[PDB]
Amino acid sequence: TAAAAAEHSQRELDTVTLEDIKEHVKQLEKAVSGKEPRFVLRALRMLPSTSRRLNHYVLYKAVQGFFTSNNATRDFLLPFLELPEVEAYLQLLVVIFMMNSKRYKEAQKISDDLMQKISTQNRRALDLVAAKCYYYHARVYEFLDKLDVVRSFLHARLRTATLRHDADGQATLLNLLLRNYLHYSLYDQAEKLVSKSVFPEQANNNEWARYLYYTGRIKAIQLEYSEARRTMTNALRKAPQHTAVGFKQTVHKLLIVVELLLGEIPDRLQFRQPSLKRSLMPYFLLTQAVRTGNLAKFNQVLDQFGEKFQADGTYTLIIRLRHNVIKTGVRMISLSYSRISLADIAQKLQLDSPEDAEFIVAKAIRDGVIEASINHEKGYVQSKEMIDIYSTREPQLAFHQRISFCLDIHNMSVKAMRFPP
Amino acid sequence: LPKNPDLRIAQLRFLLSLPEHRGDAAVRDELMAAVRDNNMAPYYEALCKSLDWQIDVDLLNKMKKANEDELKRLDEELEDAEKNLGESEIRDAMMAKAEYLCRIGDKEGALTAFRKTYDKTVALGHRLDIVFYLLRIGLFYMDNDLITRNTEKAKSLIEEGGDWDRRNRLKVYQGLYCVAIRDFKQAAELFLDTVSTFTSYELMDYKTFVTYTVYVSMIALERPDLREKVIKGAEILEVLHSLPAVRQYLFSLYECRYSVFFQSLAVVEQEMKKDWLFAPHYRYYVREMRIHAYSQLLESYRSLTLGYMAEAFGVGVEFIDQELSRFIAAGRLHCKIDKVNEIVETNRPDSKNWQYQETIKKGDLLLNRVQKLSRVINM
Amino acid sequence: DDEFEEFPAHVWEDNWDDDNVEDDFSNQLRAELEKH
Amino acid sequence: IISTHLAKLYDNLLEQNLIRVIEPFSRVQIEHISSLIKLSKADVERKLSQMIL
Repeated sequence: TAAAAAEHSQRELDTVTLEDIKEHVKQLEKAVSGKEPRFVLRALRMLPSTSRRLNHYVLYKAVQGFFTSNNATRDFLLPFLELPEVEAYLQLLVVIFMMNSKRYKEAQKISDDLMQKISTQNRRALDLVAAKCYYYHARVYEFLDKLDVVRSFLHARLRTATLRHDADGQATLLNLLLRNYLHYSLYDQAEKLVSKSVFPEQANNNEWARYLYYTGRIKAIQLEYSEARRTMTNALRKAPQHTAVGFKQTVHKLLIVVELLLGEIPDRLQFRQPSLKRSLMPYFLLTQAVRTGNLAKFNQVLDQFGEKFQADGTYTLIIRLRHNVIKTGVRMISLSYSRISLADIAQKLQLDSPEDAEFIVAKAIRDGVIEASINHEKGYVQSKEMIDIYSTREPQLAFHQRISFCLDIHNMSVKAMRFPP
Repeated sequence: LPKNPDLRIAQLRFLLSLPEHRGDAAVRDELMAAVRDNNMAPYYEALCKSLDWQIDVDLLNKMKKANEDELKRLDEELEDAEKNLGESEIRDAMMAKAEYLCRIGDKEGALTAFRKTYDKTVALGHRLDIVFYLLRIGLFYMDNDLITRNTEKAKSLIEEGGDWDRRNRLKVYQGLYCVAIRDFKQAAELFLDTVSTFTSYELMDYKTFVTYTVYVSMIALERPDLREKVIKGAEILEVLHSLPAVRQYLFSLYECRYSVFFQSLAVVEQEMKKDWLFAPHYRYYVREMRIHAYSQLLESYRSLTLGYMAEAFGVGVEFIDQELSRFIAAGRLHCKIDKVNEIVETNRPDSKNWQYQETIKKGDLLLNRVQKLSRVINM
Repeated sequence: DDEFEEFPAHVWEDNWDDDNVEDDFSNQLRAELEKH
Repeated sequence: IISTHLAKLYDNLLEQNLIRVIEPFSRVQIEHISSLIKLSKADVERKLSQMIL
């Protein structure tokens, strides 16, 4: 019986998974009983693995055997499957399983039950699993494709989680609401919210990644290209290494666009990467066209790969591109010259007249993308007299930032040092 | 070691698979002569498929029959060895069979036979010989995966016990692969370490090896190391006496004769486009050597006029201006042009300024790592 | 660790300057010497 | 066997003369160095560039 042997091995793995769930529940109970209003993060670190390894028979047997404390809410799980914290964690697992099964109707009903239960039970150590539940509520309503009541619900939950001085829930709710705004392109709303809200300075590195990505997107569409570029570079540095391929691809795409807008040329290592070559190929063509400075190749690339540009969302950025494409030309010219004349700039950029070249370069000076001077008495753009930048306060300022950062890290480490008895 | 396959075969095939050189008929005569001599019916079929050639059935049938008879008799001898002789001769039978498969051009069959022979054999020297045959097949067919796997296998065997001769042959193979994959620094190291004791005549004659060493050394070595190990190299000068153009190239660079240097670099570009191992490196190599020449000229100047640069390099002023602008924009030269009054200022960074910038870069990297670790652990 | 599933998903260190399309350096230098 | 050695001797003598003549200076005209050394401006400049490199 090959099928019976496979089922036997699967059920052995199932018993192992039940043992893992038992260990996680024990960790939760240690968290609630003992001090250190923590260790739920340990319980939840393996949450992706548990969700991946969950099975219909496993969850059915689990719902039959567990929830023995009290209450008959097991009837909200058993028909769909054929304590303070344990119910929340097990129910989070169950709703994740309904997600994996794609049964969004019961998924959303049970999720609303989760939200009513969390509102009823105002607990702090529970608030972490509450934040994960909020994340999965946003995910289920996204799959349902409503994301309308999501705004108000997560927004009130954010109000609760900021009135209670939380960090994890604050970050999660803020990220979810920013994504809700972006989904419908409510960029003004998201900008106002970000301006008037303070992202918790101690939140999960992944929440930092998401928040930095969204803030960079807001800034890019708001025409703060340097701010968006630095923010998304920080986001990319924060994002995980051997995972989150989709998040990395999105960040790379929009950061490539934003850097081209700044007038720079993205690194070729991006496009060469094994995980990003196929996805970024349209942007590789775009970068090639802009660097070559040819409007014809730029336009043909745009026409060929408009579809992916709808899917990602860059068109406003991809025309601000053309703008910063002529800007890229002038920036390269100013990067490899010191006293070039206006006629020479015009000829090199294929502009129409030295008058037009003069306008372009003067505006580039204004925007500070070449950071030079100009002189139309003799019709030549002078560059700033480069100064020996070590007998000045820039090294002091850089070393001051780095010294303060190192001092802060040492203080954080020596504070986090704990002695458990 | 034996020529199996003669990499000259791959050289001819690649050189033939190029525009403006197809059907010169000298390359075709040479390749057909070799193919007929070694009875490469399968490789002939592959070449016909690749280049869309008029297949000569009359001679193709003869080659097929010769190869089939050879294979059958080798297999019969192998079976006889199994039935009567012991492992010591069964190994030789399999080994000869695999050699013949390589000679004809049966790639996959040859690899399978060599894997079987490697599994059977226990002698360390014969294991090395098998690994070297696999490496030569890998070089011939430019299968980077097989080449690297067998390079690691050879290194592991040498660590598990080897000898100087196989060490040098493996060094030449590693250098050839590095030249193939554009690792000119390691290629220079290996080639210069094995220049005085070149034994691998199956890959290329000593003159070709010395030309490769000169090219790779010029593109990879600084001026002091170049003078110590190439310009003052006994065994390189001895061959450069026979090679008058490679010598002119190398010494035009060394003695700061730049017009002659660009002439020699153009001829090198043509030669090394025609070449099969360097073929996907001629644009990059020419670009890097031009950058090296420009940096070398500007290394002893604080303000060099474009007229003087153009006269020194034997080119126009627009040419030098365009090249300098391109390389400065790419960040490969420490110089800023000034076109209203044509002058090339030299903005090389002071020692302390360079040290400060390096400290900033390395500290930024290390601080990012420290931040990531601290945020991973504090929670 | 965490996975951002909420977002759907030449051995060489090649360089940008390698992609440029221009005549062979031999041709460029030949034309330069020819006109000068 | 003698031409190469005399060429080396000449180059070393030129280097020594350039060092000697340039010692009492901080910013010199190549024309003046050539006048002091009794050579041509181009040759002295090429030797100076080689020495600097």
